[PDB]
Amino acid sequence: PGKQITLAHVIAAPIEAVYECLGVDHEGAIGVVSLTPNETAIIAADIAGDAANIDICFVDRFTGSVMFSGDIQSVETSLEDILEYFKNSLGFSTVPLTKS
Amino acid sequence: PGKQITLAHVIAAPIEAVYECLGVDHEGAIGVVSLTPNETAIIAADIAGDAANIDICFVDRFTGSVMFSGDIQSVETSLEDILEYFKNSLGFSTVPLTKS
Amino acid sequence: PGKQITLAHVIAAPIEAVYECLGVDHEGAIGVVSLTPNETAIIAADIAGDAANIDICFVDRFTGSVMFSGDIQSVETSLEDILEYFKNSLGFSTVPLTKS
Amino acid sequence: PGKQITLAHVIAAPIEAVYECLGVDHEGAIGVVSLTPNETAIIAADIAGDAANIDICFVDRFTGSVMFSGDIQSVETSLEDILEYFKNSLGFSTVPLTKS
Amino acid sequence: PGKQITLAHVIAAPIEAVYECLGVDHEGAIGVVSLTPNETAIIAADIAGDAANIDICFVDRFTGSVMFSGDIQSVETSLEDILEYFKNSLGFSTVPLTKS
Amino acid sequence: PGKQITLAHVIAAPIEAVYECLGVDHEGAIGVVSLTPNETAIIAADIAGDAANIDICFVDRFTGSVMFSGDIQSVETSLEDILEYFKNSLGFSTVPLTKS
Repeated sequence: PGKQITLAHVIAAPIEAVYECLGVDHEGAIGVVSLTPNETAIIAADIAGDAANIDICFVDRFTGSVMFSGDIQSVETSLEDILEYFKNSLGFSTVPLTKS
Repeated sequence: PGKQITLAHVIAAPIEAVYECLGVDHEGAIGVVSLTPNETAIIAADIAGDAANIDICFVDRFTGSVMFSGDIQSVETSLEDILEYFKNSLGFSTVPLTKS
Repeated sequence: PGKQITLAHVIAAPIEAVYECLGVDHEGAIGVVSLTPNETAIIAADIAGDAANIDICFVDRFTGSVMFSGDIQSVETSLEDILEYFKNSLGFSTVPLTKS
Repeated sequence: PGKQITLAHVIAAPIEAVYECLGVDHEGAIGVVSLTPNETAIIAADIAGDAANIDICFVDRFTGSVMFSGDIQSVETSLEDILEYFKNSLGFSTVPLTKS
Repeated sequence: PGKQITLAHVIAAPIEAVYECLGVDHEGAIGVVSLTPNETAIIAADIAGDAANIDICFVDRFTGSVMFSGDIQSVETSLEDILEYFKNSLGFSTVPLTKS
Repeated sequence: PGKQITLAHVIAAPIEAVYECLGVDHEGAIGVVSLTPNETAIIAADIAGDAANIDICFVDRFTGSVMFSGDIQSVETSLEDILEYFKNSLGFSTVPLTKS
């Protein structure tokens, strides 16, 4: 399993402690993404950030982690776009989108 | 699949968060490369760095990852050169070049 | 393909970023070797290190990777010696030596 | 080729980098063994370890790899014993012993 | 040679390094089995595990490998039972039991 | 012997280690099948999976291996159905069903 997206998750209604942890304006969902190789977090962050309304929280190229905030709908589109591109273009094996 | 280039990607128009993550002067594209064996990231970085105008961001010999910044055209040539050499000379099985 | 040398490469003129990555004195070529089984990187490193003028950068027995620095001529001899011994003595199927 | 010993090698005079890689007391030869099936590295390690003076470096049951240190003479006997038992008792097709 | 048991070996007195490699309580013999087809390692493990006193170390269905620990006598019975069933019932061509 | 079913086995009472190896809910028998040509594991898996209550563990088209879990009775019917179809329809030479 070379190129894998192992997580593409959305937190619809986060809590104070979750917002305070990331440093967000406590208004919107949070999209979380894990993929290998770890460096392609930079490419995932680019596609998530194309929405512009979406705010990039952190991009970790060492662990392969991306997080971003914004309206529930924008986050779902950003995750959906990441999964679709990486699958079709970059030939990744993607996991289904998940909600909490 | 011993000798493989699994990614040879170019980000034409990166965002603040992507630039800030790598520590670039927020002016140009970013070329991303993943290959196995992981040590040959050193050889890929050499061919990408031959352009000189191209700036090597990071070379990870453990994961097999290379990133570099510069004008969209320089990055494409660097990626094209890496794919061509590794394929013809080093007998790698290369993936097609990708744009985002 | 049990016993294989898949890479026996020399980088004649490396760059700052390549030197800084390995931690070399920025003066000489770099010999890169990949072989299977992965443990025989220890035997390859021994033959490369017999030159003494050659400096062993890293030996990875898990991936089957060896790297070493020194004058372009010393590195070529070390790679040539590795290829010749492994082929004739240890009955490996070796790839041709490559330059970048 | 079901049951094969593909390597039964001794490094008479290893170098700092080779010792440092394995984590040995920089005093003696190193015996290297590769065999298939990979699990029988456990049986090879047992026969090499019967000498007791011989120190088992690593036993990899996944790749089929064994390494051990000690006086040049002890290592040769251990390798010779492994080759002789596996050939005569376990019906393996063994390669000749090799020195570097 | 479709259905073959190529190894059915017992290590009467294993060493620290052999125990530490498998992760056993350093008290008893180790039974090692290799057979083709590789999937029938699951059936061999079942017959070895029927003794209950015997502890299954690992079952590899890809390589066709089984290992298990316990008192020398229990391991011999388990190996003897595997050889007898596979030979008589499953119509395998079995190798003789071996001791080290 | 072109078209052969060499194994059509059922494990009535598997153990923790056998379940953990396959990744089953530790409740039911395991049906194991080996046939040549190796690709027809896909056809055998189809007939075993027609029961629906039966869960397909793995289908290997390279080795010609099928495994599946479920109630002892369902597994026996699935194996019986595979043997009957392959024999009568596909003109295979089948081995007798076996229990452990």
